[PDB]
Amino acid sequence: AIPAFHPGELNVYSAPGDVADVSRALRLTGRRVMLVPTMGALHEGHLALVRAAKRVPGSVVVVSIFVNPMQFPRTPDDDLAQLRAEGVEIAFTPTTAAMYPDGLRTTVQPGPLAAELEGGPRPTHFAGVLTVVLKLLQIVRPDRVFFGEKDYQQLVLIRQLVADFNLDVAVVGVPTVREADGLAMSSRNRYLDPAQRAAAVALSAALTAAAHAATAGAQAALDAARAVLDAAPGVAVDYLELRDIGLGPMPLNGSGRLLVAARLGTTRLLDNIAIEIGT
Amino acid sequence: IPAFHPGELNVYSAPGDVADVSRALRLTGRRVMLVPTMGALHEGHLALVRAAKRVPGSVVVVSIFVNPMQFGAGGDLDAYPRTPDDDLAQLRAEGVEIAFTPTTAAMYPDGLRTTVQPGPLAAELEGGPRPTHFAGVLTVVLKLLQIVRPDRVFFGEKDYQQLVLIRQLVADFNLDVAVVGVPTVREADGLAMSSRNRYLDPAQRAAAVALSAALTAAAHAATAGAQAALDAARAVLDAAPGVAVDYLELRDIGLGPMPLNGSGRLLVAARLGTTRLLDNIAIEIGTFA
Ligand SMILES: COc1ccc2c(CC(=O)O)coc2c1
Ligand SMILES: COc1ccc2c(CC(=O)O)coc2c1
Repeated sequence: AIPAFHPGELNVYSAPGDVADVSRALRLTGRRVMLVPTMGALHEGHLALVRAAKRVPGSVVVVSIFVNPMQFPRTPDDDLAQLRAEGVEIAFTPTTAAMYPDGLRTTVQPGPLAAELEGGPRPTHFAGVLTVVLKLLQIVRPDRVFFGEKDYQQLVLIRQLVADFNLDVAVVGVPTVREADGLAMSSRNRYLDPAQRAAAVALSAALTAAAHAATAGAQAALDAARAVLDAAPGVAVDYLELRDIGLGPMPLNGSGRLLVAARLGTTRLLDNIAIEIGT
Repeated sequence: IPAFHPGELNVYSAPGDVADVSRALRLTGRRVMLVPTMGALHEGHLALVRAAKRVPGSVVVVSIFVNPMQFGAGGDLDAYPRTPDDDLAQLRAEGVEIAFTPTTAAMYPDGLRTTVQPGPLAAELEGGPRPTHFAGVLTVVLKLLQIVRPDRVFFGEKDYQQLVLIRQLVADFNLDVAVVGVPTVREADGLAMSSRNRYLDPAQRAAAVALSAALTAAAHAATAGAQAALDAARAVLDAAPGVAVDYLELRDIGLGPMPLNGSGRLLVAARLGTTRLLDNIAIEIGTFA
């Protein structure tokens, strides 16, 4: 006997079998299930994942909120009021024991991309993320799953998961939401003192400088970015990397993605941007 | 969807094709049964198929795919028996409606990239000296489950450690599938069926009944307790011609980090010349026996 679903309001479920039943049962009524997986502490970035999911005709929106200890802020009532306010019908808020009842056992092993870039400082981060995402996919069985482009390496790895395991979901990447000066929305931004928040602008400045310098080629794009980062105090750059769209080596011409990460005090920030060489 | 002819054997080599047909069928009410195999089909595989057929309103998908990922390098893979001619003839004769026979290229377009990493059970027993073996198995079973999306999937108990790890896969990744273990079909003398029985010469074939004999002996000796079960099994194996034991182990039914209570599984693995043979049996320690 299917758990109660109240159409047009915010239905919260902690039990994975519950949301699974509501989901299956809604699919059959003709709704398309959309999954927005989050760690909670929601900001405008998350509301844009939600918004893109609501505009699918016939959509019902599932937002998961789960702090995944496997890969690594806890505003629980706030988060729900924020989803209520977006017209979201399902929140899935499992516990750690419910997600891992047999503890840590079978896990996803990422390919070699997971040892690069963000995988430098956090070599197990992505195995934990893929493990949890695969689980949510199997619990919710969404037609579409939504991820920010902010975490670009993470999005590419997800697409690799989906491809490699023959998963039957569409992965939608949603452009980064940004503050008025260009800073990419992040849970972390709140830690920045004013000096830091000031210097932080350099990351988005540098990328967009590069995207525009790139009619003059790859080297000019990279040199422009480096100069802008070099103009910022207290910004310790961990990498600045132009890659192909899939994150393999950057081709000679054609589409690319430029990524950067840097520490400002104890806070690590990421940003990335589309790049077209000689275009 | 591509052509589907009911009541006939339909063969698909594209994952998209069987996936499309699977889903159309499931949408019409039928329940999808998956029997994953490596071909060289014998009577134990037919018990799987039969158990699948007795699930009502089912359609049976049998996959045949020699998965290169579960093979340790040098020669085992090339040495694997392949008889797609017999295999397909048996499936027709059983009334199986769908065979899925993928290419390596279709299953691994990017080579090894994302994979399944088994829990700690995968390094024990068969996985000890074959440390990548079960990662290979779990990865293709997950992919098959995702292509086919069946309601139930069927495995033999002969490869007991495999079935347990698969149950682990299914629970740990929250897969929407019921796993059915099917009891081991045996030759008239007790020899467990295996694609690899064909590698035993007449003398080796005769000696081989030692495995199932040791085990059914232990299973009866077990009212006298665990040392008695284990020494009965050992004594039978010791008296057999050219049976070299690699392990004989008594474990909990989940094989895992529990001690044995009164219900266990006794597992044996032994070499007969170059052929490696597995068998195992349910054990109840006495009072439960
Ligand atoms: C859409 O713009 C964004 C920006 C960030 C995020 C995040 C995580 C973060 O806080 O780092 C999830 O979705 C986002 C979407
Ligand atoms: C049901 O009995 C069996 C026995 C063995 C097997 C096998 C493996 C093998 O051929 O070695 C696959 O399915 C079986 C089913």
